[PDB]
Amino acid sequence: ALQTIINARLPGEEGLWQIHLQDGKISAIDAQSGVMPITENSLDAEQGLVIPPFVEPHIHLDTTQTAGQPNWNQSGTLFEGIERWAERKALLTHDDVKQRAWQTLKWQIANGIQHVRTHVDVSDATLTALKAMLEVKQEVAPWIDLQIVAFPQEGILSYPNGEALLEEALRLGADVVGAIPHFEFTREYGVESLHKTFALAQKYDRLIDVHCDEIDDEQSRFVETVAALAHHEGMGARVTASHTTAMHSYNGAYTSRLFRLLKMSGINFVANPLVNIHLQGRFDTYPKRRGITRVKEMLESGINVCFGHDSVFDPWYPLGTANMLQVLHMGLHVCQLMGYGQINDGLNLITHHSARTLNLQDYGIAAGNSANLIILPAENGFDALRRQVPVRYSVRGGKVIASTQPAQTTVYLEQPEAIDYKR
Amino acid sequence: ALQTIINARLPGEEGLWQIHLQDGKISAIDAQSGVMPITENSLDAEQGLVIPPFVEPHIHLDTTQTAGQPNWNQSGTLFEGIERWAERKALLTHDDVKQRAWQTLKWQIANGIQHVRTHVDVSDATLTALKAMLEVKQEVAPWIDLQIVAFPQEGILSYPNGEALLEEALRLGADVVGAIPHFEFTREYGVESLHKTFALAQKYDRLIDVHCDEIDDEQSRFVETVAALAHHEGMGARVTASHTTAMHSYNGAYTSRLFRLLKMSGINFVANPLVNIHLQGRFDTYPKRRGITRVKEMLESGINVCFGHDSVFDPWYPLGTANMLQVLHMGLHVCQLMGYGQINDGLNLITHHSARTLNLQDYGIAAGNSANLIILPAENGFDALRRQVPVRYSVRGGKVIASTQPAQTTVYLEQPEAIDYKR
Ligand SMILES: O=C1NC=C(F)[C@H](O)N1
Ligand SMILES: O=C1NC=C(F)[C@H](O)N1
Ligand SMILES: [Fe+3]
Ligand SMILES: [Fe+3]
Repeated sequence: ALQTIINARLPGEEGLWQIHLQDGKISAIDAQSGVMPITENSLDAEQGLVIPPFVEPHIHLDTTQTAGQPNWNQSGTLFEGIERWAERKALLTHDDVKQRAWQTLKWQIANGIQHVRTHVDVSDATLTALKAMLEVKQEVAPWIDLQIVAFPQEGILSYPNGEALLEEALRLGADVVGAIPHFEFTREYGVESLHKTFALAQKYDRLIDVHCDEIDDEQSRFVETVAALAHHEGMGARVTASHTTAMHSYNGAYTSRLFRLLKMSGINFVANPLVNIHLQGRFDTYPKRRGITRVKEMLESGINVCFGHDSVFDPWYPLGTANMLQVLHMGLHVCQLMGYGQINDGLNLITHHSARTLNLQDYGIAAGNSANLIILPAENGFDALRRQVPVRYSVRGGKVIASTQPAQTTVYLEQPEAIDYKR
Repeated sequence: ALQTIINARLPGEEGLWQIHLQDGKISAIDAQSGVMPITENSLDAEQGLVIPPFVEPHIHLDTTQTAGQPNWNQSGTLFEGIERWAERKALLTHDDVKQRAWQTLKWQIANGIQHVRTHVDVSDATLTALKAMLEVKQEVAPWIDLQIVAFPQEGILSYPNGEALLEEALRLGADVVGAIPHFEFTREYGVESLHKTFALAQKYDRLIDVHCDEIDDEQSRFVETVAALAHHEGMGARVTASHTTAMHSYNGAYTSRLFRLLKMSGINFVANPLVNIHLQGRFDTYPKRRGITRVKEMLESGINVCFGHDSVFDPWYPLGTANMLQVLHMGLHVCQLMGYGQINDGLNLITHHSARTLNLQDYGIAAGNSANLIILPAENGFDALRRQVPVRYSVRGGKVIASTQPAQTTVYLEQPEAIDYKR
């Protein structure tokens, strides 16, 4: 078994490092003063970057791989997406869900993702997808720690037996309680649905992840209730507000007032760049707003924010290979986090910040932690992002679970020349 | 020498095709009714997509690889970018320019780009970069047909001897006349600068490519003068309006009136997605506009529009590997061209439409044309875009000038499994 990772670069650190492994855990981390020789039982990072695993804080594995079935989302909006999904949800089968979820999970394993939070639509009396996903969770455990959010896609108060079905999903084992206040029939149902969500999370000791204000409506302010209830219950670390795209349209004075509460509450935020740039701004003609939440300001204020892929070939997104560096690339551009340091520090948005969002207790390159880490063939975060590098090796429990032999490009000039796009 | 390309898929066509090569040209194209066997002198496309070469209609090779030298563009705006570039322009040397231009050109060759239009700043009495680029043009000719735009970065009427320097650049051999009306001191200088640009293009029989209305100013309407002068002179095919980002902010009534003229004029449009999403919207707080020109509407109206990378690690853009599929990916998202057919047809924005913009006379997979083509390991445009595939082979004059051995990804589950991200 592997005993050491050598010649590793670490974000924010100078030089090279050696990571000693023992019994599936990291036993010690020591700085090197030069390049170490390879040897049996040593995985050579070759001066590449070593980081804890990529994380997918927000994806829909029950809907993945279904775009165009039975119809396509023509308008490219959240609302038509839900209608198209409703048509597909009526055709679900146990095996159908497991096969599609596993297809995307394999792409995630290949992409160095070892932690995934999937929402599963529980606005369905049969709970077909949830039952299938609970089995997938057990099956994929050796490679990915999968969290399941009981997501009441059609509302808690606005769907028949919505609250009972949400609770049934928790009794069956869902890890996180979801909600979607802006989709409820009225603002009052939206606020009430959040009180019910928090009560269920406290009753069952579960996390919370709300699809919150995913709409270009400057009056959609459910995020303040999510943060206030979390603060009141002293449970911010266990709470996440996904999307908050309406915040892109708020006036600045209200946003400033709100930010004090967001920071005090300690709740987490997920932005989904690939899907948000596609679904938001659809009701504008020109100019057209970007529609991503206030990521730059959250980072400046010390509010935990991270990025999710959200959808992979489904009603809300026709593309994707479940690649977090690609999600990061889109977010940095749309949010204008284009300074050198902002880009270089971008990896935090798909690693550490996402681990905090999932309330992970065993994450990071530190002594005592499980030996879960990935190696990128790049010098730092900036380089990895610019070149959209693959994951050279993914290690879990001290064993290699995925590897990518890099592509080899040659140009035939006066003589052949290898091209690696580096400077 | 290669005699045939077999098992090729072609955009918009059903089945497989064989492309016969003779004397460096395409002699004939014949449909296949099944998979053909490989043999010596036959390049097997392996049911991948064969298209004419990618094109880069807008890049700055004189500024490439200079980001942060001597200072960084902190605000991420066009205006500070020009100031930072001015500082770097004062430090230019002949060899400096040739080395950096060649570095990016090699990445382009590796990425299947055989046609490139580079702007070169001629607001410089020494014309240092232009002299260097004219040599690079000759040196890179076996691999890339490079067009040089004499670009008066600091204005024609607003810079000392600007008009004389612009004409001197044409007398030295620049292929295209540039302008930047929105950067001139006054609207009147902007309009007058365009009359001077057109007069020079007719005097020397050169093409025109104007950095046009690259500003979030709803009153920046220099595009109507570019189109009207082209229509008057009957030279639309030879004229290009780059950027036109102000069009993102125009009211709809004026835009509708304008579109009639744009179509009648026959001029070309270049949008630069990676740079536009970064530099535009910088004066908005929230909501923030996207700032790309009206690409979707141009396509619906039959107006020729295409995509450029614009900058590769320079004052206006800190990233890039000169990859056109990556430029296309950003443009489809920001412009909301996310329908299946829109994404699949996206390749036109980086191939045929760009060739028209460069007024190319020998481009396309057709009998009689030079055997210049590339092979993508994908089933169609949608697949190539979704998976961001590399260029498997680039063929020029019937010879392979670049090749990429694809990466190999494996996940170690109960048994090893190859992952190609396909469905
Ligand atoms: O409500 C939603 N359902 C599915 C999505 F992909 C989007 O995150 N929002
Ligand atoms: O005026 C400009 N100079 C350089 C750029 F990259 C941008 O295209 N605009
Ligand atoms: Fe979602
Ligand atoms: Fe430019």
